[PDB]
Amino acid sequence: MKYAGILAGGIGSRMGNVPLPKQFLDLDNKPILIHTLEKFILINDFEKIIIATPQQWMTHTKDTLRKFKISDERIEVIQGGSDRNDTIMNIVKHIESTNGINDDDVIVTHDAVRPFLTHRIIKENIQAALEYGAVDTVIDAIDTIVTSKDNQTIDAIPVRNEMYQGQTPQSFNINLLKESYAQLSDEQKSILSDACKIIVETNKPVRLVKGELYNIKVTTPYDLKVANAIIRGGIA
Amino acid sequence: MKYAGILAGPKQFLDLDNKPILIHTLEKFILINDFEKIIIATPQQWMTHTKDTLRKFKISDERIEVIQGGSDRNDTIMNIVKHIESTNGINDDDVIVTHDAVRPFLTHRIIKENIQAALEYGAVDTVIDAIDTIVTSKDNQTIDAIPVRNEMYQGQTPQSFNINLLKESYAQLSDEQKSILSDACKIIVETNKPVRLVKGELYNIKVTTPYDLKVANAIIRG
Repeated sequence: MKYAGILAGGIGSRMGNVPLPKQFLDLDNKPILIHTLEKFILINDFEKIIIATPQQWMTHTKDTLRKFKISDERIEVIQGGSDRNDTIMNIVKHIESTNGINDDDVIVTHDAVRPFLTHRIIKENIQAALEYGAVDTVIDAIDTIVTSKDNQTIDAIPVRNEMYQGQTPQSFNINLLKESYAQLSDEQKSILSDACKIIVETNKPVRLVKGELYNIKVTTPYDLKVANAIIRGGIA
Repeated sequence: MKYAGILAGPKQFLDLDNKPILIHTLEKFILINDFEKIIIATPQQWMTHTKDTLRKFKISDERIEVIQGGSDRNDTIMNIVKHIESTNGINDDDVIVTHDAVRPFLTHRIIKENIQAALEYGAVDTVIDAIDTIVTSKDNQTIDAIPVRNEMYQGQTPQSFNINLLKESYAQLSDEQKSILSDACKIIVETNKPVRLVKGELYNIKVTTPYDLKVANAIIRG
């Protein structure tokens, strides 16, 4: 079975890591969250489409689904966790207690504020997770990537042809994901912020699915201006 | 002395709000009084058209000179350096601010910080915090590594240097090494000299595709 996990944990402020509900901001007179959800509703293959969000935003999430006539019976809103990977595992636990996990189940996890993913990206994620167990959506780095350990001087400039910008979806065989997460210590779980890095750290392969330049994360006013441009131009 | 090197090696001529991208970029450098010269390097076949479009937009600033570019980007930079050397000679304190012609949205702050950083530290790269997690792959099929995200930055331009430092670092490199490097700040790092970071902007994009031009029109109107 194929599950969707929409991660609506908000975008944390620089000072204090306060999560802000950027997914509720308006994009062409409709919240970003709704644009993203509409993309997943068009995929008939999902058994459930689960939005995980902080307790304090659950009521408003349901209200927004109602206001925009989102009635699909597959949609469910659950409480998120202490961090993004913990929230993914809250989704996994909900699946296990609700349907029970099948050996071939896969989950497609995706940022609520990435509304411009495409049918191709989702189908390719599903197929790669079914075949290989773990998938990351990426685009080739176009800018040069530089590293620094002090925010003052360059440490290294890696070979650009090997560098990629990570996007989402990130998709997994569910049992594989559970086993990988179970191998990590609490410390490892505290520092790790990316879901595919769980898999890499437990020494299992992660496939690449190519995303799109316009599969942007809408988190700043600049990003909202670009997102409005993307919509008006029919780009995505 | 402070020099500008505008890298136009014909995307720089696409129209943006009734003005070529190159002119948008150039106007930002013209507004900096402290440049001794603003040198645009372009391919031989594009030099006359470049001069003509400058004339069309009333750009007469005597500090602007259009010269022939090189066989790769860093070769073109060294062509600009050689032109300065053959014209004024190089002073020990001279710095050069090199910048993509197709990056019209750099700011006064970015240029001034590049100049001051070059004067103080000798070499500087304009960067922003990585917008996405960076992932590496050696086979274009599977992940090889996921580096520590807080250490990752997206490189932009300007890139700015003490001129003698750049010349001396480049002279130490091999023919294979010079051909393979495509970045100028990597010249300096590979020759074990420090490179300082100056913060860029999310909107300091390189305008090279129709998507980038749609984004650029949004940037301008807003």
